[PDB]
Amino acid sequence: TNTKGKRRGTRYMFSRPFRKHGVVPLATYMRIYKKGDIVDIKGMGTVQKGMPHKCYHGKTGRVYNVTQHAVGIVVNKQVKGKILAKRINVRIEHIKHSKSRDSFLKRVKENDQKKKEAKEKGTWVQLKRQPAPPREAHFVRTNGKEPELLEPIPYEF
Amino acid sequence: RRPARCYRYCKNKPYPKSRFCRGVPDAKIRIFDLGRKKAKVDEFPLCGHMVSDEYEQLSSEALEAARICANKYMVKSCGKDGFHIRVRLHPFHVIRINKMLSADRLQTGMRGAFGKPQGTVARVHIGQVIMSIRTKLQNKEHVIEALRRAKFKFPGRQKIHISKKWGFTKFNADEFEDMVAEKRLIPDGCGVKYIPNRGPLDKWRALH
Amino acid sequence: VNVPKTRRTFCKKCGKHQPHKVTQYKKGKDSLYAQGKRRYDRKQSGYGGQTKPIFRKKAKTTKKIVLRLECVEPNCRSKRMLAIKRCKHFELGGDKKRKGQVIQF
RNA sequence: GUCUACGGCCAUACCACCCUGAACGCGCCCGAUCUCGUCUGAUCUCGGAAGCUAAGCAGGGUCGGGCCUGGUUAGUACUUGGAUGGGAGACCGCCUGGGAAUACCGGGUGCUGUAGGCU
RNA sequence: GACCUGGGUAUAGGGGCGAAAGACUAAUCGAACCAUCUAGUAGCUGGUUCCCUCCGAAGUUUCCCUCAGGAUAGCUGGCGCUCUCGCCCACGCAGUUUUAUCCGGUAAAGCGAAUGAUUAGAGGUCUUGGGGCCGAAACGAUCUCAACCUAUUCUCAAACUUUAAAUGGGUAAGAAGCCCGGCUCGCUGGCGUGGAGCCGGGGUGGAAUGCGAGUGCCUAGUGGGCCACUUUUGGUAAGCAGAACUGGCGCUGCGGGAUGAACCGAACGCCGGGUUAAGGCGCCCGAUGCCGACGCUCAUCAGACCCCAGAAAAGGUGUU
RNA sequence: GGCCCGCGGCGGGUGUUGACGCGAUGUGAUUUCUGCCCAGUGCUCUGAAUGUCAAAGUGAAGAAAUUCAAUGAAGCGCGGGUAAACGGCGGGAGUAACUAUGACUCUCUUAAGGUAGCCAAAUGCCUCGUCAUCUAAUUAGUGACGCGCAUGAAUGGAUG
RNA sequence: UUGACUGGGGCGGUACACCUGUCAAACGGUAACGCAGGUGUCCUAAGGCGAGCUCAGGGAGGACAGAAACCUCCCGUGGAGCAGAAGGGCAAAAGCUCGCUUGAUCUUGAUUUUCAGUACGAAUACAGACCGUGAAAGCGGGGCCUCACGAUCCUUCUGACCUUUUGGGUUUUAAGCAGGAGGUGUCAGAAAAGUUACCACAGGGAUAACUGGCUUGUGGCGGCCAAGCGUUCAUAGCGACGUCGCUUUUUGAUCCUUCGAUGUCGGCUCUUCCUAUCAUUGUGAAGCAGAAUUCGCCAAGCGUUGGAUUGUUCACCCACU
RNA sequence: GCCCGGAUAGCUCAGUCGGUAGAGCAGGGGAUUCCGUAUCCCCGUGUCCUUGGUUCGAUUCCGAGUCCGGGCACCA
RNA sequence: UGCCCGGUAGCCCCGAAGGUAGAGCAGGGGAUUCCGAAUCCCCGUGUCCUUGGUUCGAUUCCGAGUCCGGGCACCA
RNA sequence: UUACGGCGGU
Ligand SMILES: [Mg+2]
Ligand SMILES: [Mg+2]
Ligand SMILES: [Mg+2]
Ligand SMILES: [Mg+2]
Ligand SMILES: [Mg+2]
Ligand SMILES: [Mg+2]
Ligand SMILES: [Mg+2]
Ligand SMILES: [Mg+2]
Ligand SMILES: [Mg+2]
Ligand SMILES: [Zn+2]
Repeated sequence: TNTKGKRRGTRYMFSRPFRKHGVVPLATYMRIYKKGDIVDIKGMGTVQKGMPHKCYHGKTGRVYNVTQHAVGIVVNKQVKGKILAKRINVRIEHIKHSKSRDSFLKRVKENDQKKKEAKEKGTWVQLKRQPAPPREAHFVRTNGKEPELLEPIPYEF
Repeated sequence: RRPARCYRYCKNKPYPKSRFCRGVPDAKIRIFDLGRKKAKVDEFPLCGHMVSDEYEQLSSEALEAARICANKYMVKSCGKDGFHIRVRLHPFHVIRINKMLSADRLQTGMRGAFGKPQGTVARVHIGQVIMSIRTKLQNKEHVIEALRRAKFKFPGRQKIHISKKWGFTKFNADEFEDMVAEKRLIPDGCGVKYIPNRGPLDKWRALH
Repeated sequence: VNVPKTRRTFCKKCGKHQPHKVTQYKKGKDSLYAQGKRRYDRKQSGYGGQTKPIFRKKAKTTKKIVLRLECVEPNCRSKRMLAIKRCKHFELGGDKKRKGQVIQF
């Protein structure tokens, strides 16, 4: 029916976006991937040698293996009724650093040190984050003028 | 040719004449402007549109009978070369025919059911103009009656709307003469070429 | 497909790259007294007729041509096999083509 | 205040035309005996240092064209969920939450890394 | 008379006999009858015997001479087991939101942006294609259609696209985390470099809400599905064929839709009192037998309540 | 000996028979004709003319199993015959002094290209063919016609 | 013994193994005998590396020379090429030309894709040899990527100074071990012609041939608009180009009911119903003088025949009315 | 009432190599012969079916309409 | 699956084994005849299905590698 | 051995 081919539904997603064709920027290769670095997968279209599949494009995994030109990444794949820890070799052009934990890594760094500021100063700063609370009972001011009377416009085509 | 009840309401995704179709006959409309096409902008100030009320398909063949019905009427009172009729929507949607019994069950059943091209229709949206004529301001009542006779050849519902613009342009007719006068608009035939104040200054020296 | 008369490849008997003679392989004489021929000749004997399937519904028109690589350096004399993706027309030493012809069909 | 060598981000850096360029540099340049390469010392390679900022290059300019950024367009077009809503239908309005795109208008026009020299 | 018949006689089952019809062969013949092998085989029909309690499906994946069937995974039940809460913090998890951070090319929009279609005029001129003349003849001299270009303008695209939503998808939101000290390496290599590993030490309150989890074995039934929102393919359409998401029916009674598989409420142990939902309240038929409010409408075919069971264009000095 | 039966026998049937016989087919009285094709399929016949072709036997190599070579029965292949054997009997080009047609000429396929007769027949789709006749009226009937989907010569043709 | 799929089966086709764009509803997945196509190859270079170069096109020039030869300059973001079907990719390049080469070699595992999370096939990242190229970094273990292929059993060849050939030795032979090939296109892989009107059995409304039901293309019957027809004059009567419905007396589409059976064409016979009215009753309008006709209205009360041909419904003809 | 090739002078017909519209019958005019037959030669006659597209080039290629003939034909 | 044969001018066919490419047909011309018809002669017409190989050059001579047409064998 | 034709009227 449906031609179960590798690289099948990627008429658009294995393409360079627009006016970013040509040869690749070189700081793509001067990235440092250690074990446990959380990386996400976005397969390009210029390098043919190590593009993953159309199931990992847009997903995020974690580096378990580092070699000369590629990186082993352990991702989760939704197959029918269970998800599977799967491990793929992907060349280094197709990935980047996930910034999803990098806004967690600030608030473990500036949270551990602000904890020990309350031990020298003596308070209960409550360093845990809260959601957006309901708005405070504030006070609006119509100083000078009076409010504007608006009304719905008539219908004209 | 089947009735237009069969080929009405926009059901299929649009299927135009391309290298994938390759078997489509010609549309019965081939000319689209039929008044005095050569006129300038100030020669016909007002215009009057007919505007669709519903989202349907008008056939290429119905647009033929409508513009003949309006060009015939407006040479009778407004006279030959005293108007400029323009039919605005163009037929690009190719309808298909499942031409069976080509009295027998013998050809197929519904087996190979994708049909052959049979005509062209124009998909029209709610609020989209179909025809548009422009005349003198003295001939305003003949605009409505020409569009009134034309709407009996269309399915569905259409309303006739006397516009707020200057002819077939996009600028309002109240301040058109106020603003073509000094510099901002130049007339090029039956249209208006808006000039901004942001080009090279050399063409501003070419103006004045 | 044109693959030449000589070829420098790896031979396992010494463990080097060194040249070879490459020729087309043929299937060889189907010998009697093999185990599945000694079995087939006693099963097919007697009454009963044809006793194992004779295949007739042939579909492929080519064969994977294989080459025998004979190691050329003396006192080795060690052969092997190597395959190529299948082809219809198989030349061995036929005049390496130049890219400046005047083809003229 | 700039340049050279090597770079990063890859048009706010491009393209067309036009003005200016102290000093070091980069170039144009002047030559084929060797190295080398050609139909051709044009290119490439090699020896120079009489000239010249003419060009490239660098700065600036253009109611410039692109590009970048923001207004309008527009709470519009679409859309999540909802109704024993409307309508013969096609479609529409409301409730609940999100929410664009062009024309049109304006503002911008390379930023910096390491090493070295002029000023 | 190639006549009709009695009795005797011969021909016996893949055989007989036939002026031929596959006729006849003991009411049996396109292969007799009788007994046996034999309770022959059947992916196909029909049937399959007491009660109560508790849990509770599937019509989909892949392979098969597979398509009326099986093997396989899913869904199911039974058996447990490992533990957690019993009495300034849950080990953990989630068909959820938030906080960030990625991903995507559909709706829309766009084509005075590329590809592909497409209408109209304007302006300009190298020209040829063709006309108009000064004329033996002279790219000596003067116009028109076209073509070409330039700036605009009308209309589009499942297999076009700069731009680009809503819904959606992934990850992260701590003790397996953070920091420090040292030492192994045959890997890497200007370098007490780099990276892994190992040992030791230091500080636990790290979004909202809800909830007890983890784990193994054995395993039946199922493998024809059907309907409705919304999204969509073929078709003129279909109570038509085929998908997507969710809910239902099948397996499910009850109240309302007169009637009913699927609509609207709502899910069920056996009762008493109270209240409601959807829907109603002339009389069948419980409830307006309210001194209900405001209008619209007269039909010689009135109208009358989701799905749902009857109507369009057009028209009316009928009334509002 | 031919044609047959038969598990078996030189056992039986035709056969107490002998070519005016027995056995096997086809067509179907009489009268009258039975045209053309041996390529195909059969059948048949012949010469160490000859390709392919099994065992057994012959020769070689070998320790032997074995291997190899040579030689060559019928059959098929090759050549002839045969259609009262099964069957087949289409096209295409030129060509007559009106057009039309083709007595004539020449080709292909594959051997030959439907002769004499007969027909909308129990065989003709179109078709209720056309014309005549019969009836007031005829998809009927009969008689004619004849590039006859797809007539035709012991598949017997036409008669009577 | 006589494949399967199949809007019944047959004929056809391959939707039976595989690839591209779409469908597909912005992760992935997703159907139809849905759309547009392709595949059973080809290549010692079209593989590998390195170097140099720039393409399609257009302009302006140059003996013949012209739309098309070659030479030169300029512009030229890919508008060309990359074997081929498409899509993606590519510019001191993955293209074009040249110079060396065989990494299209040897070997163990891991992983991805299809997926049951099995296999083949294809692919990816390594690791260990041995090589090629380049000044070198590097790149290379086939084709720029997405397709281009195949189990067990058997055969055959190759490999080690290998194991077993049964009481022990020697030698042929035979069997093993490891991996290439000889295939199963119905492509997870049986060894395969019909016919049955003489037929039979087990079934199936999962499945055709009737009626019915939904639908109404097609048939039939109407409405609207009105350029023209009608001497004049759109509308007495018509009416093109359109366009909106109705009906289920036609034909189809469908496959819901019926296969442990609903007796299947036509004629005869007889009854009742419908109106979309041929006649008759009462009317209105004409391009209605009369007569004869036509178009409408209330209207189904009452009538709507006799025959030749044909099984015919239908058709056609004679005659009455 | 579905499909395959054709639309061309008075007719009829081939070729319309992507570059002309040319055989031939009918008429015209000659020549021929004592005169005619036949003959032989020359002249006439092409929207190359209609429109749109593809190059100093299309009747010719590509496919739209119209027309003309020639045809796929199940069990029930 | 190996054995056994055959491959040409524009179409059939001669040989041919070590020494040249030849009967007929068709085309184009002559000649013959008072003239046609028949007839006779001449031209033009050839990598022999294509890659090699000793001798002495070479389609052959030679058997090989190749493609068209035909042989009797049969285990995935 | 092969040798077939010769427009009409004058
Ligand atoms: Mg030199
Ligand atoms: Mg030199
Ligand atoms: Mg120089
Ligand atoms: Mg300078
Ligand atoms: Mg300067
Ligand atoms: Mg500047
Ligand atoms: Mg600007
Ligand atoms: Mg919604
Ligand atoms: Mg609801
Ligand atoms: Zn060796």
